[PDB]
Amino acid sequence: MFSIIFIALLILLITTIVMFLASILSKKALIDREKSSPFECGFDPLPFSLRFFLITIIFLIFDVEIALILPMIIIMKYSNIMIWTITSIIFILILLIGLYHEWNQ
Amino acid sequence: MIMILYWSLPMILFILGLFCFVSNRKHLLSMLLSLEFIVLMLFFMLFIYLNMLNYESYFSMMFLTFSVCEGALGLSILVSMIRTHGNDYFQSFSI
Amino acid sequence: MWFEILPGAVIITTLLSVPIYAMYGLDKLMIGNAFRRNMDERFSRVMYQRDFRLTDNPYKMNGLEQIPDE
Amino acid sequence: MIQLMLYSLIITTSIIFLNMIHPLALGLTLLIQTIFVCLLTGLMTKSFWYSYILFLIFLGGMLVLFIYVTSLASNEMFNLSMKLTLFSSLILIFMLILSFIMDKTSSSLFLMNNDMQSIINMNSYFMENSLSLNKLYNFPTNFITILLMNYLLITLIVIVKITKL
Amino acid sequence: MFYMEFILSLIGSLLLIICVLVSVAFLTLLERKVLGYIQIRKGPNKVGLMGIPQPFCDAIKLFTKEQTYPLLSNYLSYYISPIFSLFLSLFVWMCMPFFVKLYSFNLGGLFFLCCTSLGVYTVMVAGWSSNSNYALLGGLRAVAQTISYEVSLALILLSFIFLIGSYNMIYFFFYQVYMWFLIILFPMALVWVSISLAETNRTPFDFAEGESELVSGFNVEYSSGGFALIFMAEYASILFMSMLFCVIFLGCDVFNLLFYMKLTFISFVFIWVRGTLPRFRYDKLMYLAWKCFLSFSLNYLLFFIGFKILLFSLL
Amino acid sequence: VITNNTTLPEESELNVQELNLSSAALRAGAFHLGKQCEQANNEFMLCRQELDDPRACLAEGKAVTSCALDFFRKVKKTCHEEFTQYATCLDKSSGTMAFSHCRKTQGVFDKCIKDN
Amino acid sequence: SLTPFLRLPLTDLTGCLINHQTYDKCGKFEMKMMECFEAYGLERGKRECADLISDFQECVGMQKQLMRFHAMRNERYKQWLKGERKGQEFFADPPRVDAY
Amino acid sequence: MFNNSSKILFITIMIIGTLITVTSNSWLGAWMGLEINLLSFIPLLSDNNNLMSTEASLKYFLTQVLASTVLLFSSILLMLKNNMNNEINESFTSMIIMSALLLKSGAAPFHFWFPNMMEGLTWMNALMLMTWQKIAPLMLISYLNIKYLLLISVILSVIIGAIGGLNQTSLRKLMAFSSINHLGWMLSSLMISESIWLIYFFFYSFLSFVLTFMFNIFKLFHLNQLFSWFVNSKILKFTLFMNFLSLGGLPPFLGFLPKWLVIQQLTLCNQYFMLTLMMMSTLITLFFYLRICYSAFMMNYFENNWIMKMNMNSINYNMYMIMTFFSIFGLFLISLFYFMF
Amino acid sequence: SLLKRAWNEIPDIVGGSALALAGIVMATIGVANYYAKDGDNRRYKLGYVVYRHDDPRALKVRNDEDD
Ligand SMILES: CCCCCCCCCCCCCCCCCC(=O)OC[C@H](COP(=O)([O-])OCC[N+](C)(C)C)OC(=O)CCCCCCCCCCCCCCCCC
Repeated sequence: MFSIIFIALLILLITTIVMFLASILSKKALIDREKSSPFECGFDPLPFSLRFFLITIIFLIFDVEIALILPMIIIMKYSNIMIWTITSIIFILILLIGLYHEWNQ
Repeated sequence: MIMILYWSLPMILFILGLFCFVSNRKHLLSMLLSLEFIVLMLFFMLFIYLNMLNYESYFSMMFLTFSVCEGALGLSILVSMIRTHGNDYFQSFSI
Repeated sequence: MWFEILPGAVIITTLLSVPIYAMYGLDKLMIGNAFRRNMDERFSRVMYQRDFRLTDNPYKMNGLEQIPDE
Repeated sequence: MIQLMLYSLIITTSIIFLNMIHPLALGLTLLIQTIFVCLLTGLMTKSFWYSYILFLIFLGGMLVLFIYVTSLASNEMFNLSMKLTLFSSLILIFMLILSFIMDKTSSSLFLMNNDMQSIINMNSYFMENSLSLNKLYNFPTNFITILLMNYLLITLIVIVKITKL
Repeated sequence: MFYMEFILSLIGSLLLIICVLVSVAFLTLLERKVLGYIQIRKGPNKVGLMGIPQPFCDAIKLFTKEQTYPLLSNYLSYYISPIFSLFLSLFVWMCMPFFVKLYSFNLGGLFFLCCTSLGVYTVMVAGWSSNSNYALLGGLRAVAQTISYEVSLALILLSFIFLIGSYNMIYFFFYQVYMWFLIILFPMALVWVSISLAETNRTPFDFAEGESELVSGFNVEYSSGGFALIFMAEYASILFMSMLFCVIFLGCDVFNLLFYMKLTFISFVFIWVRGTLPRFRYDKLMYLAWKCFLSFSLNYLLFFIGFKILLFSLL
Repeated sequence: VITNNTTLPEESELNVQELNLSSAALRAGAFHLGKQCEQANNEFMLCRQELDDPRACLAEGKAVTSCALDFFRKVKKTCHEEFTQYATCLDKSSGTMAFSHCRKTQGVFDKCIKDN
Repeated sequence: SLTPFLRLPLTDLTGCLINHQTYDKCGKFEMKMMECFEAYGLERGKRECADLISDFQECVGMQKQLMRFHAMRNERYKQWLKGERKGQEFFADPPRVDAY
Repeated sequence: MFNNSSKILFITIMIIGTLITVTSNSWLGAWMGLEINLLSFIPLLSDNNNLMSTEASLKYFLTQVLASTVLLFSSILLMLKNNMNNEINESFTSMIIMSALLLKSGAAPFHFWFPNMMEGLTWMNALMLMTWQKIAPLMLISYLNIKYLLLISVILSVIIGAIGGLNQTSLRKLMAFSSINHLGWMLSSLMISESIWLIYFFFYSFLSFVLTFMFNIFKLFHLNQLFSWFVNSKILKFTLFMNFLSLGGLPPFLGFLPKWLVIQQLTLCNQYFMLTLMMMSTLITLFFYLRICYSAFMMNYFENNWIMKMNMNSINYNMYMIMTFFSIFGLFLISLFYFMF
Repeated sequence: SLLKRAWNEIPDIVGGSALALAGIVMATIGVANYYAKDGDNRRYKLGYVVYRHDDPRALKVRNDEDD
């Protein structure tokens, strides 16, 4: 993992050096009032959305749920088979029943 | 001693995040972000505890599930005041 | 006609073939063994530790000539 | 050594987390603190499973809600100060040279890694991330993870009710 | 600990980064060339000889133009998105299955899911700091589709990990010594193509970064080097998805030249679906990511739970 | 923890000639080593697992080391070049020392052992 | 371990969650404490069973061993600062890499 | 509070989480149950018709998660010092555990969130708050053996909870301040018994159900609103208001019994000064109980004449009149009780 | 009918439900096949596992040929 830190810091250093040299190599012109303006098509110029927030919340709940589906590949050769099967079938079946119930309602 | 050299830093940063949680110079979003900062420090200290034991590290995703549900609960409490208190309630310095 | 795509694709086949094949040369140059030792299982790491304990190069072999005559 | 570097980075990011006030900037400080917390909890452990779990759950899974809410909360940009950057760099170089002049054997953690264990330890040779995750899927502690999945579904039911949709 | 391991790991990683970047440039050339041949028209030509240095004509132009800003006062947050985007696109390649050892990633799928989970973060800072309503809409739409198929991608790769029994990417090689996984996982092949064109913004999932409904989603204010780094990061994501299709489904075959021929062929397939399909909608893409692909993911994960239990009794 | 009351063995008792072979020379020729040296390995590991005492069955550990040395000297007397080629192909075959990458020299080594 | 107030069916899952009983360096010490807490109870086990409490805390808490290690390392540095020990003999003969 | 079946679901999961809290044999599974109880008590205490309920739920969230993280941090610190859940000699980490529990329960150094949240709720979520949500922290307080924190909390609870309810003319804040004083009698019983606490808590819960049902059926939120409350017979209004004299601890009614059992057990445990400090500071509680009883003990009032029919629920008031009878005639059942011994 | 409507509107979910039912059936088949023989006594143990002849576990070892 210590080599991963060194190579990630080297990628970050190389990208910042490339962008700094690109900013030096960029052609410096006179800065303007209208050039700095945010682009709206043509003529010059959002509230909170709850639907996207519950999309993020559904993503979070399913992400923490996936983080419990993640370990059981390793445990299948090192656990009780009946307990592992009962928990896996119950886990994915309650997930499917909840998904279908939230679809129907 | 053992407390001074080992696991002293999560205590200090936990008290710093607690003081950022309750200071009157901050706002509600800063309270929630400092709350997840002390969630991270709690994970650090809990993992230092759980790694004295060999094979009980599986509890780390239980506390993670509960505190992440706490954080989503706090965000959904805080944004439920958008349609009632307006969009300017995030800058409130007092409750 | 349609064979002008192959200038733009076969080069892609060459460049991505570089970072393994050059290493399959380069590990044969400074190590002498073409494959670096796999560190996945703990037993492989312990036996690699044993090799680097025995010789300063862990990929240098201690064969049957190391055994004294008795 | 690199554990002390992560100590210094967490101290520096925590004191700049205390200093700043812009909410997306605190969110950025949290997302760059979570990486160092993941690595530093990876230094004590046998294998990096729980650092990955904390990574997907906290940073990529949960804090994107915080980044979205703090992005739509603040209209304005960051006011970058070179004074705070210089102070953070000065305390970072001071804490790295303090870790240079300090013995790293006494400052290392007592928690055993996968290679810090004994060679005659039978359990360490079996399979990486096997015995620690075993109690999740065995009797009688499987009821907790069944209750956790039920808890996440019940959490979603709570969140739909309290936001009023 | 032996220092030539560090030296050769550094040399191999830097050589991988250099070859990935030049393959990104030639992938832009290949996409402009055969994407023209999707229609009747020709690709690039007339620059240098037969259009070969056209991406270097792009690189000289994009590194010389005026670095404009979405506001004049404070724009350091505008800089940090292409840096982290190219950093993640060059950092995700470290979990490639190398048979000669470069990095012993025993958990490579989790590393891939981590870098994909940062993809939402770099596109969110791309959207917000560009100070435009088009930029915020494109950033929110890209974050929406990428977290919508993040859960699906995690479940699909989680179903694939049940076949090899571990998280080690090189274990895809030993289970493909007799046949490829394209035979056994062909609906998973179509679903994985729909996944890999969703995390990376391509034409079938292009409501995030299209030129029709928005002028550009999150590259609307990015130009003169930042657009170059973003473009190189996105094409490196395309190259990574082509490689990851070629490891899981097609046999890993890391040494053989046929593996890199198949990687160029899956890049050709990515440019082939670039020219064919129209673009989905927001409501239909929420229908696709959370109902159809999620139901298929959980169902066929149940199928491999039953199959791996059935083979465990027989073996 | 080690005090003056605990009776550690002397360093002269621990001065035993050790099996100083590499990983490729231990992975190759292992299947003939275990069958020839199964009488002492099982007793020594039963000593290590039952008593869980490092000071106990040190004579069993010395017997395991001497039996492995005797087997490797017997291999050195008769089949030396074949075992050297087998260990060389086992180390140069792949990263981990896997037996399935080259089976061509394993057959020659087993033929040498079967003939001698 | 804490005695719960009520003994319902809902303590059956929480009780086994953290315990040294799964393979550990000295869970066999903890069992020798825990059965003692079945003998005298929780409150008489704090007084009559104090010798078996300190061994388990010494084993998994690692208090006096780390304190002795820090006493042996700070005394060596104090001898270095006081001029008694200096040069290449500051550190002793290092152990072998597979010794522990 | 039964407008939806989802609220019944939240009620049974908060019951499950509280039972997980009070049956946990470790200091971390108790925190797990505390988070389950918190998750199921956030949607209750929140409604669309009342504006103050959302910010009151925000106050509840910040107060509980501040208290739960300090409870987790100190429990992990105790486990880092000594690896069993108990402690031989009591130290400062048990003090941090008990202070984090006192922020959860609402003892008077940490009680300032309690009536300030109570100022904007309904009378059924208040019934859940002062009764069931006091189960989860108080049952963990019994596991610790430090005396001076309980002493300071009991003394501060009986002076601050009694004096502070005098200025309040809102019924919810007055009932919150009265529950703060009745909290201190429960912690004073916790230093001497784990059964006398159950006696006081069960009958205090009983008095809370029968007294908050008077303000929930007829929708009473003010002291002046009690004077305008129309009952068809003024003898019935006089009889129904005897639950205030019952809960204040007067000898012919019930509610004298648990306070009397606390007095009996504390004097037998040689604690006389703290008992005198509580009972000189419980007369103020009967004073703001008798200030409510101005609206019924006189037999005629200057009523507003537009309302001439008393409107009420059927099932809830049928459950109310059973419990009102046992609130004032329940001292006849002392011969049948055997749970004091 | 009802299955014709589900096969008309949502055929991938019907095929996935058929695959999940088949996986549940062969999961129960695999559990019954694992517990029909001595599946709790695996043939190939990890680590170095030795039993003396006085142990009760030494009488339950498998002498089957390698498959
Ligand atoms: C070398 C190959 C050359 C040829 C191919 C070249 C390209 C490479 C592959 C590219 C594939 C396409 C990528 C982009 C796809 C874009 C379209 C898209 O996303 O469509 C989504 C669509 C959307 O579904 P839809 O069409 O129902 O929805 C639209 C219609 N409405 C909204 C009205 C309902 O399809 C799916 O999602 C289908 C599900 C996944 C695939 C099927 C898996 C089912 C399970 C396996 C079989 C089960 C058993 C069956 C037998 C037994 C039955 C009892």
